[PDB]
Amino acid sequence: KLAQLQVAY
Amino acid sequence: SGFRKMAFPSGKVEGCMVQVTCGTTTLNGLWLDDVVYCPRHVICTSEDMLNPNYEDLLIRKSNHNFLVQAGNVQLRVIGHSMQNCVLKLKVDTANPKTPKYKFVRIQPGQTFSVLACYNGSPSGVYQCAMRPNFTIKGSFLNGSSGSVGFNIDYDCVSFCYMHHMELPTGVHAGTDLEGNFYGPFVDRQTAQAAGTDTTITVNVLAWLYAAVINGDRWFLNFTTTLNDFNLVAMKYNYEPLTQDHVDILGPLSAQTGIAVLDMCASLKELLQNGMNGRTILGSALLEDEFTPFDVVRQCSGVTF
Amino acid sequence: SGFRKMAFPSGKVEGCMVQVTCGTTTLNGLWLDDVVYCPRHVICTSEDMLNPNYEDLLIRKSNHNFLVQAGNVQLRVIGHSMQNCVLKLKVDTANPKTPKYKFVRIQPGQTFSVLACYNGSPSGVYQCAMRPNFTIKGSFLNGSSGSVGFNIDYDCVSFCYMHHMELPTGVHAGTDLEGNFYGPFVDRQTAQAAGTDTTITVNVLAWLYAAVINGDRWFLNRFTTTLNDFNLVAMKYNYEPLTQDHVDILGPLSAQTGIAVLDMCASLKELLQNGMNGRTILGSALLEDEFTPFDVVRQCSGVTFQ
Repeated sequence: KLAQLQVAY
Repeated sequence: SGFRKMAFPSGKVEGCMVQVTCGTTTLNGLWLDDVVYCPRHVICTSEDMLNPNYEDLLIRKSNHNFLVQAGNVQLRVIGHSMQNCVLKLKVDTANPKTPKYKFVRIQPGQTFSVLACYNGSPSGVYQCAMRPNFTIKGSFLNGSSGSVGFNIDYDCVSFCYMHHMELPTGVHAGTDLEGNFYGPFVDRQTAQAAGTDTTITVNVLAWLYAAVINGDRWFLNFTTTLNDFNLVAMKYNYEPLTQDHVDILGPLSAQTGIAVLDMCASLKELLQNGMNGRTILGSALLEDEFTPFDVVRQCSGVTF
Repeated sequence: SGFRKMAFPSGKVEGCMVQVTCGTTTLNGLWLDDVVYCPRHVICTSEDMLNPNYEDLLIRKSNHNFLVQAGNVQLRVIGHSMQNCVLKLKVDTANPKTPKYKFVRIQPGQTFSVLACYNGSPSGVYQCAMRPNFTIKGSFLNGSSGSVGFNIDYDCVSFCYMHHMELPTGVHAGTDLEGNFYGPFVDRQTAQAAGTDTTITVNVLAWLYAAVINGDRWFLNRFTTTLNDFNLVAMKYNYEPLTQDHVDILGPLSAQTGIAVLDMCASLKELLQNGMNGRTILGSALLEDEFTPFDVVRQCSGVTFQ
């Protein structure tokens, strides 16, 4: 549903 | 003999991948000479992602906040700026494995190899196309941000893609290496939609020529005009074929002695009457992620 | 998310590829430490190939009958030996780009990356399965011999394949890096033929699981089958028999999705008996069998709740 900016944590 | 979806050899690009970290936020960067390029959303926390003020968030950062690792080795950041949706982090060491390279903005329907990276470490490599709707159909998990798409043009690495985001439909969006987005997409975690997709007609024609080069002839037959072909092409949601498309399918046409318009007639029938439990080059669909030069590289055994 | 045929990064292997020339034959070698490994058919003339006595042919050769090039630099050959069907060329310099590596033998149904090479230089990298009949469906042209198949685990390269030849049906045959052929093949010029191929069932099921994780459900049904009832359909359509080891290795994908393995088996039976009817699965109109369960989890990276 929402765009994901594909950083890790 | 045989035909595979073939990626470029990746070793030149593997020596350039590094891990960029801001606080707890981590992604990948591209170490070329004494600059590390990476997506700007490395400066975001999970709660900044809705509509970040990049300009403000950066003013708040110092060189010492950006932790850069190339394998085990630590790289001192000595300078920082933002160009569109990329950070450029000046570091104190030039990458001694910088290949000859350029930055190119590629056209929809062009292919490239993706080196998927996690924690600054290459994990996988696969061939991709810039779809007409400016998205790619990738395989990317969280942490893949900063992974790059590239071509090898003779002796020179052509960087054409840095990975930023996954859209809701599961397709992928990113920038050229000058931080500009392919398509109308922004680096915000918002409800963004892809536009109407289309089959890359010139690629499908290039693949049928590969099938003929490899001794597959069953779909050759009738001869059509350019305008009659395109009436059919767009009912099937194919890109209209231009006279420049016909021009660049010239080498393949000459080599096979099949006139481009005779191959358009072949395609027209396949679109209308289907593949009827047949296959072409191991596939029971019409493949659109082989460009003309892609077919020549694999079929003639071009090395780098 | 998304799902692609994904090769391992080829860098660690590229740094080991050399060109070996003996007489009028050129192919690829693999340069690890002070040895170059290549197919031993490099020492043979056309006449020799018809009935090669490799022991007798190799003792007749001098170190200088072998021209080894690492890009622009000739490697000096200081010794030659033979292990099964691979030629080990001892060279005066150790490859300073030799990665951490092991030689492994893979089983039918397992996958690896191929770095297709000519004149010691890389053309490209793709993913393959060892077929049940011990052939690979590669993309290989004249001069590809010595090209290797590999998997990468952390920093360690597992070399599992060296390319030797092409069979009449256009499929490919080769050895491990200890030089034993996969399958009943010999490196002499006699009539040889691939056996009956079968589809790798466990891999097609691994692939159906990947389709569901990536959003696809059209091909699911409320039915289920016994291992025995499925294998009667498996045989009809020339699939490998499914075994409890296969059902065990799918268990993690089964858990992640909540689709029991004999349920997915019921999906595959209907898919075999009806076809897809103009519909696609993960961008393919065929049932895909060159993704192992391992390969699905590498890209799907699911959690298993306990």
